[PDB]
Amino acid sequence: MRECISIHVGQAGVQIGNACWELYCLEHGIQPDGQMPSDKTIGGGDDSFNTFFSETGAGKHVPRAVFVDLEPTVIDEVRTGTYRQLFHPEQLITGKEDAANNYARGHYTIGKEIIDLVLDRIRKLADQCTGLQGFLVFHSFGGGTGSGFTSLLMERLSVDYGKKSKLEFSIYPAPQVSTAVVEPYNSILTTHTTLEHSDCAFMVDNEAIYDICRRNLDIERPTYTNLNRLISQIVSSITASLRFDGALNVDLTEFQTNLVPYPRIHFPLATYAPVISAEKAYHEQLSVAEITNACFEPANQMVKCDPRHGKYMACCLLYRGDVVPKDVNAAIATIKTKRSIQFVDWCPTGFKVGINYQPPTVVPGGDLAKVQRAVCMLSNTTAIAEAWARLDHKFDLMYAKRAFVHWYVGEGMEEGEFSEAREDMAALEKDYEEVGVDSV
Amino acid sequence: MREIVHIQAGQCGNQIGAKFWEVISDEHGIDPTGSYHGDSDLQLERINVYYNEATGNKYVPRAILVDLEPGTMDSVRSGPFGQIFRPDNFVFGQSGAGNNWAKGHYTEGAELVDSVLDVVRKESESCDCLQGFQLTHSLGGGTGSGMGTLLISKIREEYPDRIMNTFSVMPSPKVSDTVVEPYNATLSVHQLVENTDETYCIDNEALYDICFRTLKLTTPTYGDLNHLVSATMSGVTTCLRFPGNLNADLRKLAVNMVPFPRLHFFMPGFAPLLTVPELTQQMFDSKNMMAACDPRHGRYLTVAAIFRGRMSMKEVDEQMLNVQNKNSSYFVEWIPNNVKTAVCDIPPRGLKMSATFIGNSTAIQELFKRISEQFTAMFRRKAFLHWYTGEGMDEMEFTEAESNMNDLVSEYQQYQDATAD
Amino acid sequence: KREHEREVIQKAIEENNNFIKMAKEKLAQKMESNKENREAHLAAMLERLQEKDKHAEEVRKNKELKE
Ligand SMILES: Nc1nc2c(ncn2[C@@H]2O[C@H](COP(=O)(O)OP(=O)(O)OP(=O)(O)O)[C@@H](O)[C@H]2O)c(=O)[nH]1
Ligand SMILES: Nc1nc2c(ncn2[C@@H]2O[C@H](COP(=O)(O)OP(=O)(O)O)[C@@H](O)[C@H]2O)c(=O)[nH]1
Ligand SMILES: [Ca+2]
Ligand SMILES: [Mg+2]
Ligand SMILES: [Mg+2]
Repeated sequence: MRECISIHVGQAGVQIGNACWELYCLEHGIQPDGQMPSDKTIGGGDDSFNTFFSETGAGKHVPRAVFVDLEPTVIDEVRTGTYRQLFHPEQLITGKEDAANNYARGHYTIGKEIIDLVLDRIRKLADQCTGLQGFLVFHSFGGGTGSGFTSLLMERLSVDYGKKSKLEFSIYPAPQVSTAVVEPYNSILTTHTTLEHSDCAFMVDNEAIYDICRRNLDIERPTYTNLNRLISQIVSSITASLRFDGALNVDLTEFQTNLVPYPRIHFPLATYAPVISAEKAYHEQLSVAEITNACFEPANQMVKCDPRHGKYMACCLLYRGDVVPKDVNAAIATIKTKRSIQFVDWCPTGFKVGINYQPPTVVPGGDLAKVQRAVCMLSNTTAIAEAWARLDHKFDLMYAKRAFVHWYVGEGMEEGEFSEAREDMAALEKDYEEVGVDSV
Repeated sequence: MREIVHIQAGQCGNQIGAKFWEVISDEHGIDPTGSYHGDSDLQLERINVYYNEATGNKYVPRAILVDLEPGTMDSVRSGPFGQIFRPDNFVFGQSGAGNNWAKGHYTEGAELVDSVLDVVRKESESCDCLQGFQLTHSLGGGTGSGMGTLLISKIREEYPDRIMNTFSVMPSPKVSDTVVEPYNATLSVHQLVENTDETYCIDNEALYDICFRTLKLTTPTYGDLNHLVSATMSGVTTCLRFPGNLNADLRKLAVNMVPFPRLHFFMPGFAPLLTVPELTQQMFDSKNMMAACDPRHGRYLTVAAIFRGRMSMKEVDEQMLNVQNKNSSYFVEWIPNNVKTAVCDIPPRGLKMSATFIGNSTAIQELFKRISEQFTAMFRRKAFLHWYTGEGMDEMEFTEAESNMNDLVSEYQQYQDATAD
Repeated sequence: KREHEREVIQKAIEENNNFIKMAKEKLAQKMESNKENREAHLAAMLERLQEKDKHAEEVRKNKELKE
């Protein structure tokens, strides 16, 4: 009951899915062949981890996941990789030629050739659910598939699954590791098209994660493997309430009630701690007070923005590991003085706390050290609009000369779709200003 | 995976195309008998982009050799790797174009164009996922210039949703074969503007100047010029031939390099001709450009840079970021993050480190001004027009192609002077 | 109170049904408008090359005029 289906779209979404499902297996004790020796109910059950893993008669625990990419290169690595036995072939869907960094090809030209097959496979996962809760969609903003095909899919999911909840883990583009010059275009187009079809979207700025790896893990030039393993820790913290259970385990939908005050204001800011190397972890243990304090350091945010320049509409602390409420309340009491945390006047100022006792784990051989306690903060701050603003400014620079627009128009799009999408962003920026203004 | 069909037409086309297939077969470890004898699995990961696999695990280049006279293609079949080519892919003419565009585009070439299309159709019909077409030719001759541009248009009719990529050779009086070369080039440039997605401008003036000023020769042969072309053609296709994320196929390269459809003529550059800073600085130097243009006389719309070899990829990021900041005024502001950097751990033969520069600069107008000035000085007197009007052409086709080229230069100047803020 | 309770649940049903309906028709209009647009661009491209072949025929017939 309360199953969640994960959908990984494009290279970024697929490769992040690999990190998450590898980490899930390590957290739950699932082997690469899907066997789970601790699970005494063979062939089924309603344990908390069954929200993400179905069970076969032979005792294999199968991710409730679909991988989709318009090119086979990336998913072929899943097919021949370490966890190849974890998935059935029907969950790994590949095209022939990709969207070539073009939203129009991901949403229209190439996308319409595979959308029905993808929905058919999603439907086969939903039919195995006793009470499907919703979807988690992993994708990039910048890719032609991560943007164009995700928009088409979210639109089709609204039709085939009503207002069933759809959550996003979206990769915000950064020049340090970017693929295409037209990434601002694909980002605005998909944010506009998906806006009314997404209940909640956790953005991840590749530059934020990139700088966290350089600074905290001492990686000269981080790779996608470095970034995705860190990203998987945030995703694990967010879904741990669904996958695990406990007396102080607060469900994510309960946080979601506090995080989304208006339908369009559904982009929470994520901050994770501690991210430390094995060398530093060998020296010092980080307390509840220390990792909580790190949640309000802007260097630990998933998205580059200045929360001091905005106002808070929600603040959630998701703890995992060796953590008890007495420590949390004391640490929050400290933070509520040394740090100035301004709320909008129409919202209560308390912090919502959840604790998952299952200790965090790391991929063996990785760079993240295994710590005894971690925390993920989910806050709704108007400051996250700064990320939209930077992206909108790059869009405006290119669109003023219509640079590269012919690649989109040649695939059937119109200039109106660009201006309509940009206006939605301007209205969203205006929305974030309005919510932060004090009442009369 | 993603197959590219290669076509070479005329003297210059089949010559540089031969060296290209010689170089990359050496890089992928393929002998003249079409057998693999390499050490790295990266040589075969994307080998099918340029090669077919036949009986006995032989790798045959997906190349079609075209010419209106057999003399040039005969020495190709007799040269090294002449056995590696499919003998049926040789399409042979017996008349020649006489270095005349009208003969290549309308008369001699049009009689042979159908037989080329049949061979191209067979290579494309057995492709898992065709990328498009890669042409090597010259613009100053008759076959490669006239029939090449004709072959482009006829292929576009049958594959309108495929990428058309060409390696065009620009004529200069420093290595001039004939005197009517400004006529053939202007007519061909008019065709390349409308029917190709991306064109690498291989300027013989820049080749000779390098083979004279930098590499001291005074008497540079075609082999020394083509040696620069092979290293350049090997560099600009490294992203297509090895496992890479940036500009891995023709359409992604065109999407990231071409901001406006007509402005698709690139400035190739190569270095060296010892360290990552030195390698980066030479790569942007005007004296390392394979086109006779100075980028400090224009603006960069888009740039792609490929570092080959083993080096500090962190030092590469710091050096490519340093040159963008120090030379900020030479990059258009209204295109953010318009310089991409690729790294391939496999160096070319004979070099521990190399760098390949592909720039879309408005300074390319200097090359088009040079060809147009030689055209008008020759067209002001209606010189040698009987070669073309004898083949049925009208003076309208000459004046249009010239008017088309003058519009291209003014389009580059329009975006050179365009600002934001 | 019972009548209002049925009004609320039927309004919730009507809201979800209408959201699905609008989404389904906005998508069908987008895909059809895009398909026609792309076919029009390809048709205009191939027609432009069709003129190239007609002008090439004009050139060959013009040369054919020897006498
Ligand atoms: N964090 C992270 N970002 C990635 C990863 N892979 C790609 N990206 C980002 O995704 C953006 C490019 O989109 P991709 O996901 O690679 O492309 P795609 O979805 O496959 O779309 P097409 O290739 O055009 O068909 C760039 O901003 C990359 O930095 C990844 O593994 N991890
Ligand atoms: N770089 C280079 N240029 C060449 C080569 N062969 C011919 N050219 C140039 O091509 C122009 C003449 O074109 P040509 O090859 O004779 O055309 P074709 O006879 O129709 O094949 C001249 O301006 C030459 O400078 C070559 O092998 N290398
Ligand atoms: Ca069980
Ligand atoms: Mg991709
Ligand atoms: Mg010649």
